[PDB]
Amino acid sequence: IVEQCCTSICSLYQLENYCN
Amino acid sequence: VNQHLCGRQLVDALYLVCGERGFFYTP
Repeated sequence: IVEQCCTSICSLYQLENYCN
Repeated sequence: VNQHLCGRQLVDALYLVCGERGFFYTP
């Protein structure tokens, strides 16, 4: 997360791919 | 520095995007 959503700007689907 | 604020924003966003499902946070 801190490598793909911290450098770039993650969308809502990319953040949902981190949902437990 | 940047990573702490970015992770705070990240956690606050995951809470919303996941809802009652929950999320995992691994820096």
